[PDB]
Amino acid sequence: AVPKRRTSKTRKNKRRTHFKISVPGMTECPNCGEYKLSHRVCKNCGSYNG
Amino acid sequence: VKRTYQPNKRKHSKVHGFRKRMSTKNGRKVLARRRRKGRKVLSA
Amino acid sequence: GYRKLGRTSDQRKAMLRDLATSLIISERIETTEARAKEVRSVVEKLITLGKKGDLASRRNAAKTLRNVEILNEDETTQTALQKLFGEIAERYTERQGGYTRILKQGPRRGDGAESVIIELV
Amino acid sequence: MEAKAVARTIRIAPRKVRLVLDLIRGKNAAEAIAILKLTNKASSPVIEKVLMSALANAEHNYDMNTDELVVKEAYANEGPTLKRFRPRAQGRASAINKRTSHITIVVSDGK
RNA sequence: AUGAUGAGGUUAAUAGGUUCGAGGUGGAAGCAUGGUGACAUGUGGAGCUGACGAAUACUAAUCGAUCGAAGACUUAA
RNA sequence: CGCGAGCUGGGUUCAGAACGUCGUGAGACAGUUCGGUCCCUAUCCGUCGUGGGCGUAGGAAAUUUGAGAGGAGCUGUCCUU
RNA sequence: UGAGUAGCGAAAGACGGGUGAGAAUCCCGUCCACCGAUUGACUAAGGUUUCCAGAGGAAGGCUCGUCCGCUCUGGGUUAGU
RNA sequence: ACCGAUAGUGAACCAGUACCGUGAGGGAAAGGUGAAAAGCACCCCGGAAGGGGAGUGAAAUAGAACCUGAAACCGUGUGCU
RNA sequence: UAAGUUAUUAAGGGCGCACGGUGGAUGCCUUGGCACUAGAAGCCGAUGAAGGACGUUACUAACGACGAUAUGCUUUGGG
Repeated sequence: AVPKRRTSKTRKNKRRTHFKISVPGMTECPNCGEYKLSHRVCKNCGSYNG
Repeated sequence: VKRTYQPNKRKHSKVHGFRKRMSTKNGRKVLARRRRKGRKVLSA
Repeated sequence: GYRKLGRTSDQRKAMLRDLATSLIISERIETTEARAKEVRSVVEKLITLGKKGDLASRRNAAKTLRNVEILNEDETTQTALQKLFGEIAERYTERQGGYTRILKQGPRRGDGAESVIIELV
Repeated sequence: MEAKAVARTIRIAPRKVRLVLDLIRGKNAAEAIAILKLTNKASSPVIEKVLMSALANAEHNYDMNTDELVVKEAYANEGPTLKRFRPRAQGRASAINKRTSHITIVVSDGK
């Protein structure tokens, strides 16, 4: 089927309300100091210690 | 499917070449009318 | 099976035999989280068979394991079965199961699919 | 003052980049490196570049402390698009828009 | 479908492995014996066994992080 | 004569061919017979399932009442009197 | 606008090691799978420089790309039968 | 008392050209930095592209996509809601 | 305690404004064309024409010029 009527740019931005993407869910490494991704291995420096 | 252009150098020059246009009164008209327009390629 | 791996039965079984052989050849590999969650349960049972030791336990190992030779024995050439029944078995002869461990790395580029480092414990 | 960096005519559609930019907008700049470094998306590396450049414009050629820096204003504008073609069936042809973007980040110290 | 719903996150039985069973198959390999041979018998309801029941911290649910209240206004009691 | 952006294409009314018949003829039926491309990714309303936000004058967990709304609602036969 | 929607063109890859700013995809290797009256070998037409080496990765490649039939720089076709 | 870049020749510009067609044949689009290239030394981020400074210039929101720079369209922030 | 009244939230959206990007309208301009006027002249070729192909430069894709004497040769004048 075809759209019978173009979408007003208010309805477009209403539909795009939930199209946001979420944070990565990250923590501070207790060895690296830099940030890691929880339950993952520190890309920056070394081990996982779990 | 077999399409309509099946290239062939011999046929192309035998049927549209220069010597085949220079053999007719109308081939000569063709070449003169392409020179009136100033084409780069006269024959093929 | 637990989880179809986006493959077909013969194709998936070949996949898992290859991964298991490579794991006990290299003792640690980087793979995808689901492939690892399956290679886990495959190589666990292979090393159980290795710990058993009997000949039928060897011929059963010899059907779910590939045929590679380990050139880098310092001029020695082990097959994967000889490796699995000497070294891996004699190593893990104390603990009662749980012979590997999976470590998440992060999202692979080009898929966003998580990468894991499955290795022998 | 307010330092800024720009990346003009990056080859990513700008409304794919606005997704990532809606995460770092207003964060302590010490976080924003790691946030962009940890997320799945593809527009994150080419924004890590622009952010690190706008932060290396704070220490150098101005004199600011790059701990005191929040990402005051990040955003992305449209660039020139590259209009291509894709042959559909039956002689039809559909246009393609390989769009671009200008990624602008402005870090400040709040003074 | 995803989210949500529930069961758990070590002070732990949530999933995998391990040891037992349940059910399914139907007598594993090797060896000895009889046949010259295809085979048969014993060792032996044996050996294998995905999803079902139980126990066992061996592996992984680490460490952390966020959100979330201080109780309006009259009137009568 | 509900329903083909749900299905079919058997009849009737596309090009082929034939019978009877009307027409000098090209051709036509009161007819009859064999064959013959049924496209669409759902924007809005509607419908069916499912989440998020805020509201419900503090912030929560659990158990509920029921204003309403929906579902079901059929029937024979044999024995006894 | 439709919309971050349909599509990404029949099919088996896996892992190790390299290179590198960046690797599911590039190079190497082992294993696995597919064709095998053919997905192999040689040729006519036709194309016309796409062939090779060393660099490159703005565009093309339905993703990626450090790679390429693409970009740059150099080269390569030898007949008395 | 002709046009002034959708105008004027199809063609202000390497135009009867890209391109399209077996062929005859059809056929576009494409002007403007500054007075003068003085066309951005050097530093910093980055693989580069691109930036931020310092410069040249009367002017760089005149940086070779280079006079003015509208509308559609796409964004960032806020005053009322 | 009870009965009543009333908001603040804005996931987002609306209008106003401020600031930016694409985009190439408008303004001004000309190495280009259009319509004529006055004056010439109105043919070229077997002593090879018009039109081309291939080449020619220190480094040459292409454009103009040139033809193995080739990015040009001699002479007559001007400058």
